[PDB]
Amino acid sequence: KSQIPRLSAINDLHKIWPTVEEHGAAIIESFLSLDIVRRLNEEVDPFVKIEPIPAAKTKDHPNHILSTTTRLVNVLAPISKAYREDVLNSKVLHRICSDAFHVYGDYWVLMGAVMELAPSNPAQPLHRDMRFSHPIVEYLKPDAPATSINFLVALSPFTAENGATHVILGSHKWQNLSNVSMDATVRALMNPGDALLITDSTIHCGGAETTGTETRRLLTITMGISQLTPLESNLAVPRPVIESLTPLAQRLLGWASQRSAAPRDIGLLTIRGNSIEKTMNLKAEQPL
Amino acid sequence: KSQIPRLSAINDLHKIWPTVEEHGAAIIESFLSLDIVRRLNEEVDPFVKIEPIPAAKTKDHPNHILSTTTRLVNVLAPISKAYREDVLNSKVLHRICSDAFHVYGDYWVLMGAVMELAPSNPAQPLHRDMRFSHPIVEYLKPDAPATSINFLVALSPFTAENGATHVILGSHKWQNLSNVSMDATVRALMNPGDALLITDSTIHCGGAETTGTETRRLLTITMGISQLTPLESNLAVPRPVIESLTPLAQRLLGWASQRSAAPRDIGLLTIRGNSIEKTMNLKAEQPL
Ligand SMILES: CN1C(=O)c2ccccc2NC(=O)[C@@H]1Cc1ccccc1
Ligand SMILES: CN1C(=O)c2ccccc2NC(=O)[C@@H]1Cc1ccccc1
Ligand SMILES: O=C(O)CCC(=O)C(=O)O
Ligand SMILES: O=C(O)CCC(=O)C(=O)O
Ligand code: NI
Ligand code: NI
Repeated sequence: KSQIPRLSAINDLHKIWPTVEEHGAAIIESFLSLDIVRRLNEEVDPFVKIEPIPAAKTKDHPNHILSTTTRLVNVLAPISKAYREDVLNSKVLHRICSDAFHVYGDYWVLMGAVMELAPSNPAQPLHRDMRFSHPIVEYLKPDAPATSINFLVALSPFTAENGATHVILGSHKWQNLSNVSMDATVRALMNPGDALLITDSTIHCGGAETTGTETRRLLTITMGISQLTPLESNLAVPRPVIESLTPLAQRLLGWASQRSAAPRDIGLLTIRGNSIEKTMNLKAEQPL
Repeated sequence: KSQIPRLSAINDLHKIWPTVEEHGAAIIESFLSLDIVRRLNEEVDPFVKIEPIPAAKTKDHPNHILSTTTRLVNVLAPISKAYREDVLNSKVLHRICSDAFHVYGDYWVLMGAVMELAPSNPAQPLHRDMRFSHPIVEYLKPDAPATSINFLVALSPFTAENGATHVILGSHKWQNLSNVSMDATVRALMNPGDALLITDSTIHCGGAETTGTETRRLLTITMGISQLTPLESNLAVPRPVIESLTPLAQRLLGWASQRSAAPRDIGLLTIRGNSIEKTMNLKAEQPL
């Protein structure tokens, strides 16, 4: 069976989205630099350590899906300078997203999360994303362009033995799922900073951690059209932090109005014909 | 041709959504009381008067669709006590919305707007709503349940001569639009407080104002699944105003997290497994 196509973030940029469109997955080598990965890891470290189980009794929105050996931390903008500056303004991310979502219009972050899998974490069942938050997606026609995509960025090594992600190539075009099996999968073997890019229709799963010693970490960035509601809110992020961001990063976090691709677009999150940012006196790129 | 079915808000409540599901439209008689209509009108009056043309050069999100004789005012919560208290907590509205959207989960306000049409306002072209903001909707399968609905509430009389809304009954099920004509329409003749309820697939239009003297006004409430982004933002509404509202009204305006209907729903607009309202210390029902 054919492996996941691998591409350069530096040279093959225009080829990334067409590759995913065809195969349902691609590995973007050095999507983030080792320096960005280092700072990201340092900044999120304590928040991963304090995170309780996904379905903790203290939560009003528990995640009953994820294993007890998974820790997921979202709303990263207030935690991580590297995320809010470097990741949210990534030239590579934005080229891919504009390639993917031009039919629909503006896109934003549905969820940016660090996931850490403890040693001996079991394999997830094969799945498509978005089914526990956006039931609407299952009612889209088969030829509808993908309305979200997921960048799974390695923040530590992804190996066969430590639970590297499985994907089924071509499964983004599957209508009948009688042939879903781990037999049909290939692995996303990745170094820190590499990214596995999949669509919301790509069948995939986290792999089994089999060493009992290694802790695998990733940054999952689900980017989606601004017509779909994010999984996470940035409504409680302090205004000083938001005002430190670029206008583009503000838009990605829902601190700006949005536009569809319709010729005479009337807009999303508008206030009597004016934008959020105009109405609220919203500054940008103001150092903290 | 058969007229738009008319129903009581008081007696026929359970029949309203099934009627719209079958015919694509229904008139809800006395949806709002004359007292609510009176207060609504009084409170929005000055904001309608100051509203510039839909595509005013001062706007960064101009509406190039609506006629120059249309005035539309959205984000009504800060303007109108009657809207934020009586309309947003309407028992009738909430029964209909929960009937309509149970397959998907929580619903919220995509836009609540007062529209005032000046004398001699021309008929709008026949259309479906949502095509200038949510291109995603056109890619839904034909049998997908409606993802938004629109309550067109008369705030003044709707007559044949003053431009009462036209609808084509059954047009919510049309795939081929070769037979779209004003010949196929019937009128929503309504007294103040009556509501025309349509789906996002119902073909309809504003009528021609032919008297040259009458000013027609309506309250349009587009309710949609919480998975779709609103046309309007309440992000700039003062916290005292938001904290005066019921928890249900807060949710409708995007000042709460949301849930899908998936068995083990993971939620929308969540903050690390917790809701907006829990995270932000959000009070409710605090008098202004
Ligand atoms: C449930 N679930 C998440 O929580 C998740 C986590 C990170 C990024 C995306 C994301 N979206 C999802 O739909 C997944 C789906 C899933 C996960 C494990 C096992 C079965 C299904
Ligand atoms: C453009 N447009 C609005 O502005 C509008 C106004 C009030 C409530 C819903 C709404 N949504 C829409 O999609 C309509 C569509 C339309 C209007 C006039 C002529 C052709 C098409
Ligand atoms: O652990 C992984 O590599 C995949 C995680 C995933 O697909 C998910 O949680 O949705
Ligand atoms: O004017 C009316 O009654 C209908 C208005 C309408 O359909 C619209 O603006 O979308
Ligand atoms: Ni997944
Ligand atoms: Ni309309």
